[PDB]
Amino acid sequence: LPKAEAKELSAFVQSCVEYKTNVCFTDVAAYESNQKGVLSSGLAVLVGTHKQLRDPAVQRLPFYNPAVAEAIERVKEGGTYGVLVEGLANAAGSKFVRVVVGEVPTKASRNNCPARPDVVTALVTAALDEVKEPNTTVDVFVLSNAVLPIAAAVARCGKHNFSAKDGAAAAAYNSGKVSRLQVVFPEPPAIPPKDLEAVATSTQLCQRLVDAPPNLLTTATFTEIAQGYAKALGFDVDVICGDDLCERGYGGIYSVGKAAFEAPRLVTLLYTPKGTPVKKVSLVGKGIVYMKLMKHDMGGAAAVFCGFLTAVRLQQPVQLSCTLCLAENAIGPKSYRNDDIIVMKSGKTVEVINTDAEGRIVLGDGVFHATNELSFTPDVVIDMATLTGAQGIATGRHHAGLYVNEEGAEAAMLRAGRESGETCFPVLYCPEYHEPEFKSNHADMTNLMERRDNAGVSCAGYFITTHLSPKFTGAHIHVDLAYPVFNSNGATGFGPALLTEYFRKL
Amino acid sequence: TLPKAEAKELSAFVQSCVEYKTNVCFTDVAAYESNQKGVLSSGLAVLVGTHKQLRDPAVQRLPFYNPAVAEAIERVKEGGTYGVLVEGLANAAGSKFVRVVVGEVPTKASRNNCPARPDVVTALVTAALDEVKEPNTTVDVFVLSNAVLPIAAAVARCGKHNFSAKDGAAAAAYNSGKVSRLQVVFPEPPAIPPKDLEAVATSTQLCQRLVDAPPNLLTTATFTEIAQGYAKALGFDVDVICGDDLCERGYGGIYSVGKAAFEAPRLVTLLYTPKGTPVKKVSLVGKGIVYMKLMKHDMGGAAAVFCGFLTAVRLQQPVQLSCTLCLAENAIGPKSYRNDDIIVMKSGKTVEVINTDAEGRIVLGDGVFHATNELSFTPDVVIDMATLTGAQGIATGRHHAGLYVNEEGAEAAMLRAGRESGETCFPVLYCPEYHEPEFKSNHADMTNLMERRDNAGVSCAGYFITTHLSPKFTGAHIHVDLAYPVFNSNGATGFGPALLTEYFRKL
Amino acid sequence: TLPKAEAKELSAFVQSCVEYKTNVCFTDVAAYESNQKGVLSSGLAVLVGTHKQLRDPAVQRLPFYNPAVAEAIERVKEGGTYGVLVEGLANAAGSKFVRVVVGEVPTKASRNNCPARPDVVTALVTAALDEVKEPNTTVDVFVLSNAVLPIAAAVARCGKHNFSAKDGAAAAAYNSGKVSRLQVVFPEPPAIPPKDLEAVATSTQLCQRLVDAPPNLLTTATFTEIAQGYAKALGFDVDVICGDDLCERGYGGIYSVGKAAFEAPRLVTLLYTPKGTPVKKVSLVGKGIVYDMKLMKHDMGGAAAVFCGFLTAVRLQQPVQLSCTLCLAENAIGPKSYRNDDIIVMKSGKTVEVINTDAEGRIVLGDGVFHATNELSFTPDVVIDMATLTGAQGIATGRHHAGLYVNEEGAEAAMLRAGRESGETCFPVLYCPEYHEPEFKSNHADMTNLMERRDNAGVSCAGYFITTHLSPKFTGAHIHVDLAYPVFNSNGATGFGPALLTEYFRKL
Amino acid sequence: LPKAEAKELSAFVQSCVEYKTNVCFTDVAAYESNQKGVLSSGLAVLVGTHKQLRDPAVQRLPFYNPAVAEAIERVKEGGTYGVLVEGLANAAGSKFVRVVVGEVPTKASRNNCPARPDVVTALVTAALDEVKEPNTTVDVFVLSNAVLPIAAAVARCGKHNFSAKDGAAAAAYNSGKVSRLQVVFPEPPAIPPKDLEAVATSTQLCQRLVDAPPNLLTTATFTEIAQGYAKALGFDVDVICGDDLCERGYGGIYSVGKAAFEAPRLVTLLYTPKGTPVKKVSLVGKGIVYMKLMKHDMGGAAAVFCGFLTAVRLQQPVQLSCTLCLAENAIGPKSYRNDDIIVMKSGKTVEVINTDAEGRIVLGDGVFHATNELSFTPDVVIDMATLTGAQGIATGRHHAGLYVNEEGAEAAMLRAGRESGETCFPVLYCPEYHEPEFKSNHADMTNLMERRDNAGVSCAGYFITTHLSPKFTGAHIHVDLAYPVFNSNGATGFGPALLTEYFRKL
Repeated sequence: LPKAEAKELSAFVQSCVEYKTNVCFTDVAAYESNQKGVLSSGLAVLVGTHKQLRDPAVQRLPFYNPAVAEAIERVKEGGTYGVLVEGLANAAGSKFVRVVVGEVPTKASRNNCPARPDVVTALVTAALDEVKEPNTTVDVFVLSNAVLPIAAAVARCGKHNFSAKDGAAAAAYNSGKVSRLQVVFPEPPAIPPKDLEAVATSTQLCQRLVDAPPNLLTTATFTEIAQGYAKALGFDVDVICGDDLCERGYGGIYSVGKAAFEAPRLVTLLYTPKGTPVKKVSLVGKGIVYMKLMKHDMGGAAAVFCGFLTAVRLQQPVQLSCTLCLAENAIGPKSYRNDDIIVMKSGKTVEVINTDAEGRIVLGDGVFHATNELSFTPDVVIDMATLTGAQGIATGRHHAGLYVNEEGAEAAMLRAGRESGETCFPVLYCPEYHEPEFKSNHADMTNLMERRDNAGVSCAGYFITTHLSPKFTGAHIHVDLAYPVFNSNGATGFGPALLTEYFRKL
Repeated sequence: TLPKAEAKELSAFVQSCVEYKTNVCFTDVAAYESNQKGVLSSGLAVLVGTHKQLRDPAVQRLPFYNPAVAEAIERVKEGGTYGVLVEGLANAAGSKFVRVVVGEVPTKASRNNCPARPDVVTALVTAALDEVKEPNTTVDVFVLSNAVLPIAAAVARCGKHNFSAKDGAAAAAYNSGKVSRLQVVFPEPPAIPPKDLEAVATSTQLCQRLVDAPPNLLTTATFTEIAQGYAKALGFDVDVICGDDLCERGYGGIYSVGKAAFEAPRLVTLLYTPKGTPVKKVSLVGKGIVYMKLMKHDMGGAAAVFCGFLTAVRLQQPVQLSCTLCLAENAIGPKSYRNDDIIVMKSGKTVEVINTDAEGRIVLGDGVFHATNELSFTPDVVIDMATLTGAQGIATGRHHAGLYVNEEGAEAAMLRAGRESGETCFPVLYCPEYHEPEFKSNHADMTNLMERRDNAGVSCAGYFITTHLSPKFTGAHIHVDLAYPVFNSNGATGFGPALLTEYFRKL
Repeated sequence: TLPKAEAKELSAFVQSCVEYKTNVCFTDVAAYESNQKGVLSSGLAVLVGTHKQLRDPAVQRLPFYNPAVAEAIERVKEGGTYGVLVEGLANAAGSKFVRVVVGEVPTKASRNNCPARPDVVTALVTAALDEVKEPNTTVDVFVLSNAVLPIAAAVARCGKHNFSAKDGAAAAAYNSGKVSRLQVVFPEPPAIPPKDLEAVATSTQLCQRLVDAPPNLLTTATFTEIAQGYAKALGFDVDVICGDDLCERGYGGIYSVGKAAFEAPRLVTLLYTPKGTPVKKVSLVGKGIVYDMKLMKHDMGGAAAVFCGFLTAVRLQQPVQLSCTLCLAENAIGPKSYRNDDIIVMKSGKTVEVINTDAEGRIVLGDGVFHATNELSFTPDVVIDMATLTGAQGIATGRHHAGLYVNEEGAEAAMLRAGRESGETCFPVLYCPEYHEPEFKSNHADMTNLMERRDNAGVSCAGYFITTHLSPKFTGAHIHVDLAYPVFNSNGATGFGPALLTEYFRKL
Repeated sequence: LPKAEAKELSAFVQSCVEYKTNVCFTDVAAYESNQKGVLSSGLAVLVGTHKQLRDPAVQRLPFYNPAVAEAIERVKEGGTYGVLVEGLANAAGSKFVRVVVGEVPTKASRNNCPARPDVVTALVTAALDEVKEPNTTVDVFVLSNAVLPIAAAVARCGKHNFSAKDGAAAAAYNSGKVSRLQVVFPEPPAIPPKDLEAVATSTQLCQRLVDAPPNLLTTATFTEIAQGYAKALGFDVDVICGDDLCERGYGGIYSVGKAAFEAPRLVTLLYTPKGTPVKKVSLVGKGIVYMKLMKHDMGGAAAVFCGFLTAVRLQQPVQLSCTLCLAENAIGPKSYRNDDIIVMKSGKTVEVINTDAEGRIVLGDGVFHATNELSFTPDVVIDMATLTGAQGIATGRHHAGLYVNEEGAEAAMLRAGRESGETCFPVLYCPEYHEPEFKSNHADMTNLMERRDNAGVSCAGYFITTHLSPKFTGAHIHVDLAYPVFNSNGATGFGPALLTEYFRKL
């Protein structure tokens, strides 16, 4: 409401709408041709496996010398090792060039991405810590040709584009500490550079949205951001807002977000490709403003949003909806209480046993909307949410939990996680055992399982499935990504690339 | 050591376990018409099947059928029971009336469940038996499913338990006098012979008995004596590494955990070699600790492997087997293992004891090293079973044991066995590269407890155990966390043995 | 629009505070013999001193002395009281008996304590006053110590509190009718004049009133009105930055904390410039939060302390140039409220990641100290911030000693000296910024508002947080006073703080 | 009791009794003279302040070259920066020498050591993480002349001498991962090298004792260790053991340790210097075997023990006793309970309100013993213990809390902390306010304060003072070092060097 808050929020919106990646992509031969051996700056990174680093091709790289060779002997698996090279030609004027070597492990379980982009990210992040002038371009030579996972890994790495440090609040929270990164693959990448940029951009935008505090990213600013992208890329945007949610029967999302300063919203984005589509897919994302899980609770909405943008920018031949379930879970006079009975959009009634379990209610309305109210009926519904603490206990910090009603779709999403690096793992799909945990005396169901130690991740997924439209007969993929959205440095931008890869193999 | 009255009681308990015979027998409709000539075994009869099965024309031809039973079939609810009286129906007891209880089994079954839904079968029969006046009757249980293994275990599990301390049963070696003899009547002669199904049911019930038993009756000593009793009776080998020998021979894990207790810790290994050439060499390792209300059923894993072993011997399955019971009493005392102890495990690796609550995995570490390094053979497959983590319930729930497995193939096979047997399982994340860092220790090779509890808890405990496998072992390792599936609100379920029996069948 | 009845009540409460006059006066034995000619003020008299002081020949010469009083002196316990009746002793109330209560003060006093032990003095007089008959009486309190400032504050603190809502006092603007007038009688004419000691005692008791008062009476609005009332009455300046102006003018800390409340947050700055050339330029900053374990009851302690210390300075015309900035905000649960994970742009320009909304006090103070050190007509030589800030304070320095986090040995020593002299004792906590700073690492903001590890000098770290928001224009001594526990005891507020400041100002 | 446990314990005892430091000390000129410019190995460390690193003297060091200069520019404050130097002469046969530069801050509060040995330790630790082979000697060039604090700082740093990793349990838990470190000061050190070695040795032994788990360091093995040092250095040792404690009236330590497998012990060591002593000092140390504080609970006993050893080895002119209060706090049939009333050795009775507060009881007997039962009466009593969680809340992780009955002794111990780097800070000394917290209905006192938020560190100190002998009229210094004894790598060996420096300035 105050003039100063509004100026700040508009500026934040614009920063998101206009966000451009700091990463570019090329290959060794094209690099020799365009830069003619002259390093982009006083810092260069070389990243690969023990074996890859020893390949004869490496000796032919423009920064190679006997010190770099020694760096390769001395570096530890999963570690870095830096050397100075005197009088190596570079576009900055630097008497020395720093070359940081990083060794990626080859060890990778059957549930992991063989290229180990998790370590790639860590290695580059460590290398960039030795940067003191930030307005430079750092050449990152990677010896893997797994272009999609490497792109997302590098996009994720280092200092984040969202920052409030050292006066950055006056610059719309755009960090001035980020380095431009030029990724140099060995071979011309199987996915074109402009496309990889789009992927990286989405990873970073997703990261931005999740890193952003709730006083900047609100249900209102998120909506404005979506609208900005809709006008810029020419897709459709529908907004069902505040008291319209109540009037139109969306009792779940309405009751959850009803007491807040900013009104709850169901924001649906529509993309129809030029051709005949390979699949019709609906994305549903949870975005709550309220355990330091709460910091990253936009993860799901941000993920589906950014996955959607990538699909539009790459013109993927998938017909897509993206429904953002946006609500501010506020303590107030008009707020939903324990013991409220809600009439969901699906027509089913929900006894609110516990107000802490709001996410699934909001998602219930979301998935019903996606499966019942759009101009098409999807073949696949993917819901993504930072939903349960149980997720971490079950599948851990690197693997999102999958609750899926069909072996085939589950396998495909697992495959995509392994290819993209945004790994997943299944949780028990057994509705006959989940259902009884929601018995209610007076409503069709409760919102919270009676016993917390009876497949917690699965049960939350089950709840959501009860609100799918009868008109939907396809594959439903529930993605609990409570933990994979973040690490000790903040948001990871997990989700979008998983989706992009999933879409590619339809 | 012990008072004369305690020792008499413990011997009698040992004998009750060693001599335990199942209350269940198995036949089929045609054999039943032949042997009983339409006369019911008693004043109660149970009919159990799916909505469709119950409506099959064969059902009308059953000896207890009448228009009231037909009405029962119309009125019964899915997953429920409905009982009717039939006047003057011939029966070997009594009995002016016969009670016929109809139970409807659902057909709904997810891809991770057993299609026959033996979970409901158990519940239905349990409910029906609640209307029994007199015990020491035989109740005919007519089942319409031909899934004989899962039904056998399901009926074995059901109803009143053979272990009891109620109404003076303590003076009868804790053998319940409230159990009914049950005669299961399949539609067709069973694909697995009756004597074999009895063996399976017996193991389910013995396992149940061992887990139901309180820790003042089932001790590291009485469990060992029970194993020895079975060894003498069925002719298999038994090795016992006991107390201070554990320390001298380098088993620092199990030694330090159980060292302060009244009864000494023990590593009890059983050996079975079949007559022929074996299809596989398998080693079973089971955790058996005496210490929220998970602790009541903390013998679940040791009991499971023990009873699975017994079934293999009784059925003469063509598998070469070891069964190592890791038995220790986790006691508070003067000589006890503390927080911050560093233990030298049998594997040679050192373990920093961050938390004494996480003892189960240490004990198992010694167990799996023993099995993979110290026996007359090297196993192709190691299966460890334990009631290990609360996380298991959160992850896979109350009906599915969590599987941490190092090989897709073995995992798929054990899942298949769970689905066939009814003792269902589900996988947890196998990703050692991410589990390992959770056990970083300043001074030892590893800690015994993960730094962060919310990073795949079931998996990490499994990982810990794998670090103690012998380098000689290059096969499939299956870790089974069955903390919750071993029990329900009625006590022990006897989960585990039948899973193993079915897994062994399809090797 | 509050209801008509609430507004009447609140105006009356404001007036009670603005017009508050102490119940204590001060004289000496010789001036007493001269004015009262041996006639006791009333049917109760108190005699308070050390084991040795009580036995001094001067004592026998006091007008209430008799052999029963002597026997009281023998029988009384250290730290205890012992009362005797004296029949027919002359007194102005026309009472058949006079009650004489003797109290023995210990001489034991550690190097970190006030040697006069005013803590016990307070307790002794409190006990004595429990035997009071009539409520309109003056009770002569004969003290055998000449430590006038600490004794003045000790007596001001003692007994029944001027704030009361018992027995219909709500209809009398919460002015207790159970308080006795107290006449303190020193052995020698006091080194500080009586009219000055009255001003001290008044500030102690006003501070006590402000802290005792519940949050439905003392609000950000009524506290501001009270300050304004004192400004019109004593002729000092008052600046008020209020509500949405706080946001517009960049005070993001105090604005975000108090933003969802019924009553708007306020930064209230008072200005006093003495007639002469000042010995020091000092800025006081005080935290005053209303929440919307039982530390919360007394959470105005810091704002009240600095406010009352300021008033004493104006009334005594101390030669110090003073600002007093009250950081007033209601921490309310609501639709428009600041959340966990918010990033705030402080007035200092530094950004703060709100890890925990419970740690609001330091944020509000951050804006306060920046305002004081950057936005005023002068730049202070010394900044003193006072707050009921951490539970850690009690664990570290205890119930009687406020924790000092100070950037300069000299200023610390002086404030300690003032505590020991005034009786409002302090003790230092670790000053080590190089070790405090890493506890506030934030991924996205300049700092968090809460230390990563609670067991790494908790009182110090909160102090450190506050220092990060000092203006670069400031190069002087900063004294952070964590008084979470010394502001109260089992009877309510203690009025701790003002007298400490007054004594600190005296020795500049 | 088993043969294998006893073999292991004897070997552990021996490892402690015979422990020799891995650190040696010299200076630049003596180094040029002995090594003639040839580095000790393939790794060299240079550590100093921003200003010190830029001094002209630095360019004259044998490893200097333009890459090292560039390292000096690029390094961050509190950080390290490593470069390879090709073909620099070194005694190992190494084609390259790694030179790691570390920048020490000059920022230091009035309560800190100006040389910032805390950062020195961290810098050297980081540098040694790049060591290829162990059993090399690493030259550590320091630009500070604060020899005592640098000595302890380097002693503390890197991989610890106690280890159970990778088969070290079969080598009496002597790590094989440690490097020999040669510290090279600019000027010949004001304290001789052999003396600095004794200091470093004590720091590391103390570290060893505290790192050691309770199944290795027991009341019995610690006693055997003390006895081993007594035979070797020729000082006296008195042991009051088990049921003798009860018979001789030590009811505190007896009742605490009475139920354990190993008997409680009061172990007193006696050292009398050749001359007339400058002071008579009694050390008392708490050593309990029993939430992540419990790991390092020998800290106090280990500290006084090792401080004592340094005094004997340096022949400091101080008459010393060192009383180790050793007890195993066990759950058992014969154990001390809540609500027990104990008759302390001092004659005062203690109501055991809470068994968790055992440390102070044990110390009460210790200080009475020291002040009443020895051949001399001390002028100063110093008790050291890992006593309260409150300590961390009050004075933090780097500063031990001092509860002292005399301004002069307090100031001197603070001065020693600042000089030695083993920093301290005072807690409130106010007995008139501590005493009432211990009111007991039936005993002279309770063992635990009624209110936990009334100067917790101070109150525990007060309790201990009540058991001082009336014969004693000197300075009492209580040192609560619950937190400074450890960091994320284990024990710090905090305490001994503080004492040594304190003794130097008497």
